Amino acid sequence: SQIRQNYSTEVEAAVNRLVNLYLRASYTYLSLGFYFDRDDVALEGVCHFFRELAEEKREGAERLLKMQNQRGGRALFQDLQKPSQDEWGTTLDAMKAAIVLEKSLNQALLDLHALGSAQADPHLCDFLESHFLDEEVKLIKKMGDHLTNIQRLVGSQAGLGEYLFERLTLKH
Amino acid sequence: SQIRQNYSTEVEAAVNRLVNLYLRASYTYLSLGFYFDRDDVALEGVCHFFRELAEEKREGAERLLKMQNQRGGRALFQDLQKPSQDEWGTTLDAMKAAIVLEKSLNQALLDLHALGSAQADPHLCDFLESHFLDEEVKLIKKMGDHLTNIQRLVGSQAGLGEYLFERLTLKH
Amino acid sequence: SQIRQNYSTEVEAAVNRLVNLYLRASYTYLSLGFYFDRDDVALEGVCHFFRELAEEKREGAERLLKMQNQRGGRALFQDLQKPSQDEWGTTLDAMKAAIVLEKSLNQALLDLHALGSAQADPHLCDFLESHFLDEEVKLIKKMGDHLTNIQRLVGSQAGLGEYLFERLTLKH
Amino acid sequence: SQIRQNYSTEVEAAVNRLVNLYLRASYTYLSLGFYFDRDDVALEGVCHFFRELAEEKREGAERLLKMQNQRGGRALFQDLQKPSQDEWGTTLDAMKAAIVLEKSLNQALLDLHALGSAQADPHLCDFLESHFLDEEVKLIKKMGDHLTNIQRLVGSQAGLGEYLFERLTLKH
Ligand SMILES: [Pd+2]
Ligand SMILES: [Pd+2]
Ligand SMILES: [Pd+2]
Ligand SMILES: [Pd+2]
Ligand SMILES: [Pd+2]
Ligand SMILES: [Pd+2]
Ligand SMILES: [Pd+2]
Ligand SMILES: [Pd+2]
Ligand SMILES: [Pd+2]
Ligand SMILES: [Pd+2]
Ligand SMILES: [Pd+2]
Ligand SMILES: [Pd+2]
Ligand SMILES: [Pd+2]
Ligand SMILES: [Pd+2]
Ligand SMILES: [Pd+2]
Ligand SMILES: [Pd+2]
Ligand SMILES: [Pd+2]
Ligand SMILES: [Pd+2]
Ligand SMILES: [Pd+2]
Ligand SMILES: [Pd+2]
Ligand SMILES: [Pd+2]
Ligand SMILES: [Pd+2]
Ligand SMILES: [Pd+2]
Ligand SMILES: [Pd+2]
Ligand SMILES: [Pd+2]
Ligand SMILES: [Pd+2]
Ligand SMILES: [Pd+2]
Ligand SMILES: [Pd+2]
Ligand SMILES: [Pd+2]
Ligand SMILES: [Pd+2]
Ligand SMILES: [Pd+2]
Ligand SMILES: [Pd+2]
Ligand SMILES: [Pd+2]
Ligand SMILES: [Pd+2]
Repeated sequence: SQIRQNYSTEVEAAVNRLVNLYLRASYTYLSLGFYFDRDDVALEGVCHFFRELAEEKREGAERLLKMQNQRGGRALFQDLQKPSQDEWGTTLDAMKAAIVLEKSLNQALLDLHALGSAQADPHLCDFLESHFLDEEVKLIKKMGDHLTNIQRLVGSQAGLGEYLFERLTLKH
Repeated sequence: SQIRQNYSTEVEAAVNRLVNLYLRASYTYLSLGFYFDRDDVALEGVCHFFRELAEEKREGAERLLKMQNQRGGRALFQDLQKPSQDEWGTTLDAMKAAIVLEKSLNQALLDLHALGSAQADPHLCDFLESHFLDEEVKLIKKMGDHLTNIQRLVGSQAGLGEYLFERLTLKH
Repeated sequence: SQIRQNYSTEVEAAVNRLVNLYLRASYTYLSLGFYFDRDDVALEGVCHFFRELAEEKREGAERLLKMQNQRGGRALFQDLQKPSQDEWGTTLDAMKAAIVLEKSLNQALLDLHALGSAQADPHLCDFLESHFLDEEVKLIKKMGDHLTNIQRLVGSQAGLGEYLFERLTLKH
Repeated sequence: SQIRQNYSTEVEAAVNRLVNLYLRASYTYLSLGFYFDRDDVALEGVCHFFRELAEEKREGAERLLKMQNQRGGRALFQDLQKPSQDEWGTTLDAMKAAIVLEKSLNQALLDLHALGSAQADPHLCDFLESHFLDEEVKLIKKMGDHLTNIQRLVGSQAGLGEYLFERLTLKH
């Protein structure tokens, strides 16, 4: 009703879904974090790497909402799906689930930049690049590096490898 | 399987529900915060009072989970219901919805302390008192005080009252 | 004649017009500022909010010219139209005239980014995004917020509302 | 004979036994500490983690006695049973014996809070909660976490695992 200019309804709706994907990502990381803090799991380095993660993904969603408000859009919130798992297995399984997760957020950012361009919205561009696409590429680089390291501490000594990985790379 | 001692399954389950109630409260406050930041609402003092709120309720849920982990319990997460409203009306409506909200969290804390006592769990007691019941009583006091003030800037000059309330009590 | 590379004549000309639109905006804000400093208007908070404004819009035009020089373009200056009004009415009227003004600058920035893309000029992109489109979106957000507040101090007590708005939001 | 008020003889006696259980725990940890300092055992990280332990359990017993004096009770001391073992085996065996030990102290604290409530002694409550039950829950969490880690450095490489555990988690 007042400051909205060159901010289409389809972008608005896609921004709304992206906030939902970020908060769900936040929620996943929170679950991942408390899982590795369990007394029969107990890997503190892995718990805080995920905490953290949950914060980043939560700041992602906040940065989006505020942007949405800046353009005269309207935040609409939906239910947050619970994380896809209750137990997360080993640091390896967990780090796979995170990369799957960040890859899908990256894809959603790309699907939305492709919408920005097709909607003559050069400023969204721009906001997504300067603020999201970059972090996302670095992060996925960092997780891939971790995965490569866990995978090399592979076999036949799974317990020792996780212990050392968590002691020597994750802690903190 | 290891450190769990005098931590019943019913307490575990009730702790799980309480984390869910706290995160839903967090989510509500996030919605409330971005609502008052809209360009056709624009009350910054009210937006940050809610931000804040969302943090506190999120720290509440974290303090519970960590406790749950300390006792050898197991965090179980469920879907988070979206906030009960998409638009929150005036500062008055919003501050009513918050008190309704904090009252129901307080009741859930009480229902759980009544379970702690009936489950011979003197330590939960204790954790809930030293950490939750108190904040909750102060907070509800602070909101009631606000409500009494908004209600006195009542009629016939609604716009002026909200402006002054937000300038003189809420900002910041 | 020397460093110019991938800088079309149509972009040059549009950059020239945009500098003119920015300086005219500067001039408008200068008039707005001295108006509210008149002894029969006398609202100091509103005078310096506009001063300020005039500076920003003047830095906008300078940033454009220097860019134009960097690309080997040639600054061409035209007459500056006097502001559209000699008296600016109330803070409300004035804040409407400013938003109309900043909206039209934003549109001109967009018309020029659409030209940058259609002229295979990825660097202008880029310069406009990193430096102009963003400030413009924040600013229009800030003015819209003001307008919403003035409009809520609406009726029947116009004098009191402006006084309080200027005391409690604009000052300084 | 003077300040004693609402402090039953059965509580007095149970407090006396609890001091004895704490000092015996202190004594156990002292033995555990000097065992791992033996030249054919030689694990310094494990020796100081137990020293420490012995101090905490000794401060536990002191905090109880002083409380007992505050209420007008009378400290009665009994013989201290020697620790249940002369050699403590591996860090794993030792960390099992400690958890068994702290669990039984926790149970005794609970048996005594159940006595406090059944003796209309709201202040003991209270003293046990604010000062003992909590430390005990954290500590058992910390030991369980250790055990889970030792158990994962399990097989077939017992020597390496203890060395690394002691180097990377216990030291110091
Ligand atoms: Pd609007
Ligand atoms: Pd943790
Ligand atoms: Pd950490
Ligand atoms: Pd952690
Ligand atoms: Pd941490
Ligand atoms: Pd933006
Ligand atoms: Pd882009
Ligand atoms: Pd671009
Ligand atoms: Pd860290
Ligand atoms: Pd367990
Ligand atoms: Pd805000
Ligand atoms: Pd604030
Ligand atoms: Pd705010
Ligand atoms: Pd704020
Ligand atoms: Pd606890
Ligand atoms: Pd209690
Ligand atoms: Pd109590
Ligand atoms: Pd604040
Ligand atoms: Pd040249
Ligand atoms: Pd002035
Ligand atoms: Pd000023
Ligand atoms: Pd001024
Ligand atoms: Pd000034
Ligand atoms: Pd440039
Ligand atoms: Pd661009
Ligand atoms: Pd200023
Ligand atoms: Pd006495
Ligand atoms: Pd030693
Ligand atoms: Pd040590
Ligand atoms: Pd030592
Ligand atoms: Pd030492
Ligand atoms: Pd006492
Ligand atoms: Pd108690
Ligand atoms: Pd130490």
